[PDB]
Amino acid sequence: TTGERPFSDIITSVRYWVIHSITIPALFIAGWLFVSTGLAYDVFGTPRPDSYYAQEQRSIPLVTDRFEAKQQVETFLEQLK
Amino acid sequence: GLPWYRVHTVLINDPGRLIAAHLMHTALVAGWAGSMALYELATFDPSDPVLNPMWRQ
Amino acid sequence: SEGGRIPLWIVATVAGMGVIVIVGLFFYGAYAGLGSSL
Amino acid sequence: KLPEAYAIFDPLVDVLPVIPVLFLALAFVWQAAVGFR
Amino acid sequence: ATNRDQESSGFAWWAGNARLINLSGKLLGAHVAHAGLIVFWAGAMTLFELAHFIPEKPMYEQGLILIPHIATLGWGVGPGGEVVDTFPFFVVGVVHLISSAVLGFGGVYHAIRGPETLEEYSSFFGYDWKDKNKMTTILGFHLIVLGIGALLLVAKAMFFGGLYDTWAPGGGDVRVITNPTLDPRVIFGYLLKSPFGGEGWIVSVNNLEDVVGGHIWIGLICIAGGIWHILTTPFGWARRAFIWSGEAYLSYSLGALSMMGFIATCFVWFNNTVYPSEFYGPTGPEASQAQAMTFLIRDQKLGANVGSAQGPTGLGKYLMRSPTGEIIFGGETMRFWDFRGPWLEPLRGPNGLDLNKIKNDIQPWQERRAAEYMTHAPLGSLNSVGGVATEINSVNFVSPRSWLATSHFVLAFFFLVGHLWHAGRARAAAAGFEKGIDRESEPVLSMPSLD
Amino acid sequence: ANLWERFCNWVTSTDNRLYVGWFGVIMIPTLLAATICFVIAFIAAPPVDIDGIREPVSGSLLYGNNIITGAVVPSSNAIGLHFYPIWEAASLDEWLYNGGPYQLIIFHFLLGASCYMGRQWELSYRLGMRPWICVAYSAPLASAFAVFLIYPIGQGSFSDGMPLGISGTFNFMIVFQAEHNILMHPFHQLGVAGVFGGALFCAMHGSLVTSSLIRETTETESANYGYKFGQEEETYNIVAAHGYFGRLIFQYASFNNSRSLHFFLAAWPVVGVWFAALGISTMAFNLNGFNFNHSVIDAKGNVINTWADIINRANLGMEVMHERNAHNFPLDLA
Amino acid sequence: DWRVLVVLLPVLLAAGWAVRNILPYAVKQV
Amino acid sequence: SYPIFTVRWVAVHTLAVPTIFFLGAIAAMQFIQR
Amino acid sequence: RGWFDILDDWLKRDRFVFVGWSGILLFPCAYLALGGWLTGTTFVTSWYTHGLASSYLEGCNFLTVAVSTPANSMGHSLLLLWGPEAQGDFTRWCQLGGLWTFIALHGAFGLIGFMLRQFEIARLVGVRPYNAIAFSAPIAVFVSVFLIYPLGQSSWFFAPSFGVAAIFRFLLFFQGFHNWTLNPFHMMGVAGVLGGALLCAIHGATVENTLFQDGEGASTFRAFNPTQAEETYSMVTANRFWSQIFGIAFSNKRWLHFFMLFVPVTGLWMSAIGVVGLALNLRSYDFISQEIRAAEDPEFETFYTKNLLLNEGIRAWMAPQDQPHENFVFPEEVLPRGNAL
Ligand code: CLA
Ligand code: CLA
Ligand code: CLA
Ligand code: CLA
Ligand code: CLA
Ligand SMILES: CC1=C(/C=C/C(C)=C/C=C/C(C)=C/C=C/C=C(C)/C=C/C=C(C)/C=C/C2=C(C)CCCC2(C)C)C(C)(C)CCC1
Ligand SMILES: CC1=C(/C=C/C(C)=C/C=C/C(C)=C/C=C/C=C(C)/C=C/C=C(C)/C=C/C2=C(C)CCCC2(C)C)C(C)(C)CCC1
Ligand SMILES: CC1=C(/C=C/C(C)=C/C=C/C(C)=C/C=C/C=C(C)/C=C/C=C(C)/C=C/C2=C(C)CCCC2(C)C)C(C)(C)CCC1
Ligand SMILES: CC1=C(/C=C/C(C)=C/C=C/C(C)=C/C=C/C=C(C)/C=C/C=C(C)/C=C/C2=C(C)CCCC2(C)C)C(C)(C)CCC1
Ligand code: OEX
Ligand SMILES: [Ca+2]
Ligand SMILES: [Ca+2]
Ligand SMILES: [Cl-]
Ligand SMILES: [Cl-]
Ligand SMILES: [Fe+2]
Ligand SMILES: [Mg+2]
Repeated sequence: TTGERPFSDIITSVRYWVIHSITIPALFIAGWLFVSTGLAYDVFGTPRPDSYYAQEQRSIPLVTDRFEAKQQVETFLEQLK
Repeated sequence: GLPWYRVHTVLINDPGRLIAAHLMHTALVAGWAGSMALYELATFDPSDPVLNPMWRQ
Repeated sequence: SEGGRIPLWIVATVAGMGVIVIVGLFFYGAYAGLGSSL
Repeated sequence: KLPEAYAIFDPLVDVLPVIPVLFLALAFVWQAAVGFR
Repeated sequence: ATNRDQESSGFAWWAGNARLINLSGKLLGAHVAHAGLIVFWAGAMTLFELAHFIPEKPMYEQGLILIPHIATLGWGVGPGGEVVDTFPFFVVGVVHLISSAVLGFGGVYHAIRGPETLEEYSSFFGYDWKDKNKMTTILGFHLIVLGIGALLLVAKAMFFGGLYDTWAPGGGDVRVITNPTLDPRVIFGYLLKSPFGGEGWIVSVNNLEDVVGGHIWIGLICIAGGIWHILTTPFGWARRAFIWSGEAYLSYSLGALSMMGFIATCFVWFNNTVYPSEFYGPTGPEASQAQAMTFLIRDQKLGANVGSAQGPTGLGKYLMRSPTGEIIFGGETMRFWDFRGPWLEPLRGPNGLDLNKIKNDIQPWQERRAAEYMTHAPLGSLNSVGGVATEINSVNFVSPRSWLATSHFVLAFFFLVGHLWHAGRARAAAAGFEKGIDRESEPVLSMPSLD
Repeated sequence: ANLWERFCNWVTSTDNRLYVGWFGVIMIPTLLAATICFVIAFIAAPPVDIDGIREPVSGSLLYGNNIITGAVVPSSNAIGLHFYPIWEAASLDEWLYNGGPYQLIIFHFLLGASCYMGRQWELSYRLGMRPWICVAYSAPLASAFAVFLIYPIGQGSFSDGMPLGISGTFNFMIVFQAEHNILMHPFHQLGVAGVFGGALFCAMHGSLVTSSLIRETTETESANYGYKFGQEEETYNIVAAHGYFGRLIFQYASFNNSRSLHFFLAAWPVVGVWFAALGISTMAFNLNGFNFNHSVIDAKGNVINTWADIINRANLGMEVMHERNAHNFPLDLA
Repeated sequence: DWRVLVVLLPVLLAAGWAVRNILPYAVKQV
Repeated sequence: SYPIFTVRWVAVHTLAVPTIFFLGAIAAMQFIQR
Repeated sequence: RGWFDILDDWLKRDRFVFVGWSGILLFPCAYLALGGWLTGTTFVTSWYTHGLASSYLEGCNFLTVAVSTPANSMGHSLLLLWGPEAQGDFTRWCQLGGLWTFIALHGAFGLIGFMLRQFEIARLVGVRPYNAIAFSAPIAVFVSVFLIYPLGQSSWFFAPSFGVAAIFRFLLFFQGFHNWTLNPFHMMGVAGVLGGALLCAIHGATVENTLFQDGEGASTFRAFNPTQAEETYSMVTANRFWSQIFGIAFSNKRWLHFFMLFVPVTGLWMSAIGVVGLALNLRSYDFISQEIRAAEDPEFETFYTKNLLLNEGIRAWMAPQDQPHENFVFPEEVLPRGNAL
């Protein structure tokens, strides 16, 4: 052994489950809402199903300039009106 | 005895002979340089640096 | 609280069933909504 | 489809074929309960 | 709790069922309960299929494997294999499901409540693995039972409706078998055919008379052998040749089951008589051929002379010769010229595909059938996307022929592995070194050096 | 003792430099025949019409190949799954044109190797060993069966069996990818985990044991001389190696049981390769890799490509190019 | 942004809860 | 007799916390429609 | 015993997870590479770099998610969050493929950290550092494939993208464009990996089947004691068995295990060398004699020429979607195709 309490002990303790029957669902719900609120989309810049193309466009908004790449992506985004 | 991949370890505590082996290595490398330059000279065509420079040859 | 109260076999069973439920959900999602090809 | 009268049991019927697999899983629960002696 | 931990049994939990080896009552329980599992799956899976069943779609568009088995026996279908009544399916499913309750009941009883060993209870039901007599007697019983089963297939075929016959004159249909093939020349003739192309061993059976007659032969043979093993005990040569122990017997049966699994794989993959393509979909050969036929028909309608059309390779684009001269379909399907099916045979003459028959006699139903079979070839993805591996999602289809063939190859294989495992172990244990080498009696140490 | 008894005793003798045995009785002639025919064919066989379209492919050294390009070429698509022994040909010249050597070699080899497995069982028995080395060998053998026998049966022709050669092997893999998307098949993936994993664990075991070798030698000699064949004492400190690995990850991720450990070392690659073989064997019946072609779709219905769709493009290249004169109709159905 | 509060309110309530429940043993440890 | 907040505790939670959050997210994703 | 030595004391405490000086490099980098990959494959797109969906959020599954390489226009930019491309914007950074370089770089320093860990622990426990040494092969593979290879090419774009399907595409690209299977260094890698798997299998199976009976159990695992001095299986019986089966057999245990180290490690190193070649397009693509013969003689066919036709198909059919920065438009009529297909 190396001093820490056995996991067998911890995960079968009543206290562990009093704590984690709160903390685990809380997290799960936090992640759930992170998606369902739409926040994920905006944090990582990921297209929603209606934001990949404008209505009649069919050209991928591929980044083509290294240093003004950012302004390129911003332009691609504005192009969705 | 020493395994084949260890024969050179005999130089570890013999500074003189280690220097000798390094001298031999350096001789071989210099000899390579000279030889290689001679071969290139015996094959290099200097007549057209424009469309037949050294890197084409 | 004291360790050993909840039997390890129940914990393993519950945990297992939970794993089966969440992966079940994901395989359901292969046929529904995004990624479903429909 | 099933005869109309048994329509009520359609969800049950959807689940039944997987019941055999449960037995395999049960063998393990059982073993866990006797500590894999 | 007798023999239910490693210290007492010798066996770890993961080899736990090996604790049942000389506990005949509990082992009886495991077996009856397992039988219950099997019958349970049969019934439940049947009712599931029936619930998911649309009678005007082909079965093979609907992931069915058991309803096709029932339909092949003539139950529930009419001409062309059209579903005319689902009720027999329902009956088959329900009755299997009800029976599985009985079997599970007896299983659980013998398993955890009944006598753990049977020998002190009944000298009839008790048994010693080493008792060659009793072993051959139980074997005998079960051979009689099997023979009875095969005879039940015969009885269905001859006296209770008949079987579905894809080769029935005028179109596939349920037909009563009135003149089964009883000639041993034919029946065992099948057994002595090459398993190779154009021959196909027993997989080549292509008419219901040979099937019914074959099952008559098998029924008699099995009942006979069963009685014979009841009344006899193994001979000297047999005694010397075999390992006589539970694990040995298990190993023999595992070898046999492996063999049967491979056979069933080839059967469902090639044979379209006991696996009518109406129910199981076209075989691979069948569908490839069907494509050739389809385009011969298209192009000939457009005015092409298919007999004389020369393909890019110099071989005919539509028609060419087999290595023995027969006229056969061209392109890659040249490999499949051993294919035979009721929709193509009207175009076949003594020299193979008949060019006059091809020019004049192709009926619309043949075109239809070839288009269907061509567009339901047994190709598809693991997530049941129908078509070649490069096809886009759209068609939800994987042929039952693929499902059955692949599943049973896997099972046959792992069962061969199991046979090597338990055979090797049975040998070692019977010889007494399954647990390892005696340090004080290492045999190699008593042997002369190799060099 | 009679002559047959003597003969049996020699056959099963634990003292022959190479064990013969009863499996050996079948193994030795079949493997010799397959070997000899393979060497001669590889050196001197004429071009073979593999795809039955009168387009002979040259496999041997004398006919324009090197070690890398050369092969014994599979029998003709016209033959299909027909048995094509030498005596079925009108002449050796025909036999050779149609790729008879291939069938002779793979049949003799498959029989011979199956017997090699059986022979591993047999010797293990004669020597008083436990019997399952042959079960380990069942995995590479099953693989061989998959690519030489089962896939041809499924596809209805030995012309689609694996070629006996290096580049031919690659041909087989590429066409297999094209027609089955084998990369996206979980059994091939398990097979990869089997061989990557086996490689990993081989290096790991080797390095741990080597790392904990007990000092028995000087620096001027090989550490190997510290072990003597047959010595009863273990030659490495397994407690030390376990202390190391256990601390490298955590304790309960390490094996303290050498038997358990070696059993793992056997089971992981063997099971993985079993799944590789079952993969080839089930793709033999066209149950293919996962198809997620056009699986992601935007709100209008535009296809949004994933890496799966790029894979599919590559597969298309292979599909349209392979066997460029053999297809007359739009669907490649075998 | 309200969605960050809505989403990370479960997390901070979990942490607050467990801090409340483990506080005496944590103080005893520290 | 036993400590609660060890190095092991940390490691365990740096892995376990984000995992449960992520699985909540992915769960949610299963009901997204185009 | 000043601050440095006290710190050393704490770093080397025998706890459930050993930390060590090497832990300081290893844990943050390993954690950030794993986190980067999970973050990316759960939430991040590849629309703006590849025109691909690559995350769970977009509907991909475990087989098809990936953290994709940056756009070819990025070149070999470190693509730091604070760099001139993202300029501190986390979202744009994700959209430009910052996660790829994040994962590749933190991953590389993580592998460094891990091998340092192998050294440190081996030195603490008093064993020879052959595990670290063996781990140099994983390092060579990672550095050659994820760093050197794209650094030789136009940009990070042509590095492998971190994902299952993505890796598959990497394989297929290397076949089509490099004829990588024809490369003798790849071939040696294959020999090393398969020979490694074989050695794993055969050694494990052999030990398990030449065990001494050291207990009464029919399940024979408990009949071993980690402290026992005796060999648990018979090397002599094993030797005779393989000698009679295969002709040759191991007789030296130390050599056996060294060999087990040597085969896969060497193999992976050769594969690495080959990939370093492929970085410059220095391929083993053709056999010149083959091409001269086949170009002059339209009846000369081998599996070598067959596979090149396959490659040509791969190139033409995958290039336009796989290489979008090139704006390839290949009209139908120029696509290479066999009859009918
Ligand atoms: C088809 C699969 C199958 C079957 C039929 C069996 C059967 C058996 N096992 Mg095996 N076993 C299996 C798979 C199976 N096993 C698997 C997968 C493992 C690995 C986990 C094992 C590991 C194992 C070990 C280590 C041992 C056994 C033992 C046994 C025997 C006694 C069990 C007992 O008395 O426990 C008592 C169990 C209970 C009291 C709980 C209730 C169990 C019942 C059967 C549940 C019934 C459920 C069912 C739905 C009820 C329907 C009723 C309805 C008809 C009215 C029994 C014959 C033991 C043995 O051999 O003893 C001699 C033993 O030691 N098994
Ligand atoms: C009629 C078929 C049959 C029967 C009655 C037996 C019976 C036996 N086997 Mg054998 N065996 C068989 C086929 C069979 N085997 C096959 C086909 C193989 C090849 C895999 C083996 C390989 C094998 C080995 C290596 C060993 C045995 C052993 C045994 C003995 C103990 C078994 C046990 O308790 O496992 C308990 C059950 C388990 C631990 C569960 C197994 C879990 C499997 C692998 C999961 C399979 C996945 C499933 C099919 C699908 C996924 C479902 C999931 C998602 C829920 C027992 C006599 C042991 C022995 O030697 O006894 C002397 C032993 O060591 N068998
Ligand atoms: C299938 C194999 C099988 C075998 C070999 C046995 C053997 C035994 N059982 Mg068990 N049992 C079984 C299955 C089996 N049973 C099933 C399926 C059930 C659920 C009904 C039971 C429920 C059960 C109970 C409650 C008891 C037994 C008892 C016994 C013992 C006394 C038998 C006797 O004298 O009956 C005499 C035989 C008859 C009176 C004639 C039987 C008529 C049969 C059933 C007609 C059908 C025949 C036909 C072939 C069935 C086909 C089924 C197939 C389609 C699936 C004997 C060891 C007794 C025991 O163990 O005492 C300690 C006992 O109390 N059994
Ligand atoms: C469940 C099926 C079954 C099983 C397991 C047995 C088992 C046995 N039988 Mg029995 N038998 C059976 C059904 C069965 N029988 C039936 C249905 C009949 C009526 C036909 C018989 C008639 C019978 C007789 C007359 C005798 C036996 C005997 C025996 C014993 C030794 C047999 C032997 O060594 O086989 C191994 C087989 C051989 C050694 C034969 C030659 C081996 C070659 C190489 C076989 C090659 C076949 C090939 C692989 C198959 C491919 C297909 C082929 C048709 C081309 C053994 C206990 C003998 C005995 O001892 O009785 C007390 C005996 O004299 N049986
Ligand atoms: C004889 C075996 C067999 C065959 C050929 C089929 C075939 C089919 N089933 Mg059925 N079914 C079976 C057994 C079988 N099933 C069993 C045992 C169950 C209970 C779980 C079911 C319950 C069931 C349901 C509820 C449904 C089907 C459906 C289907 C159809 C679609 C299949 C599919 O998409 O699978 C997907 C493929 C997989 C899930 C891959 C499984 C891979 C396995 C786990 C690998 C196992 C390897 C080995 C055994 C492990 C050993 C370990 C080793 C170390 C020894 C197809 C016709 C569907 C249908 O369309 O009905 C109309 C459907 O809805 N089946
Ligand atoms: C004595 C004398 C002299 C002389 C000298 C001389 C004459 C010298 C020479 C020298 C030389 C002349 C040298 C040379 C050398 C060389 C070398 C050293 C080389 C090496 C090589 C290598 C090593 C290679 C390798 C390889 C290969 C082969 C393949 C590919 C890969 C590689 C690249 C790796 C004089 C008079 C002057 C003076 C004094 C006296
Ligand atoms: C021994 C053992 C075991 C096993 C067991 C088993 C395997 C059992 C089985 C059992 C069984 C095998 C059971 C069965 C049951 C069944 C039932 C109970 C059923 C019922 C049915 C019903 C109720 C029906 C109904 C209906 C109708 C009638 C109509 C239609 C619809 C419906 C469906 C509704 C284990 C492993 C656990 C472990 C321990 C030992
Ligand atoms: C139903 C049917 C049929 C028929 C069938 C039959 C008639 C069958 C028979 C079958 C038979 C008749 C079988 C047999 C088999 C046999 C076997 C499979 C054997 C085995 C053997 C063994 C295994 C042995 C071994 C050994 C050796 C070799 C040496 C010494 C040692 C020992 C003894 C181990 C047909 C097709 C017409 C049609 C369809 C339906
Ligand atoms: C990137 C980045 C970062 C980081 C972040 C992190 C660190 C994250 C982490 C994250 C994480 C850490 C996540 C996790 C997740 C997890 C998951 C999502 C899982 C899942 C699982 C599953 C799904 C399972 C499955 C399975 C298996 C595997 C086998 C067995 C069976 C089963 C099926 C159950 C920072 C801020 C620095 C900066 C910026 C960038
Ligand atoms: O032969 Mn060799 O490769 Ca099996 O798919 Mn069909 O055929 Mn041919 O094409 Mn694709
Ligand atoms: Ca008897
Ligand atoms: Ca919408
Ligand atoms: Cl064609
Ligand atoms: Cl090709
Ligand atoms: Fe070892
Ligand atoms: Mg979805």
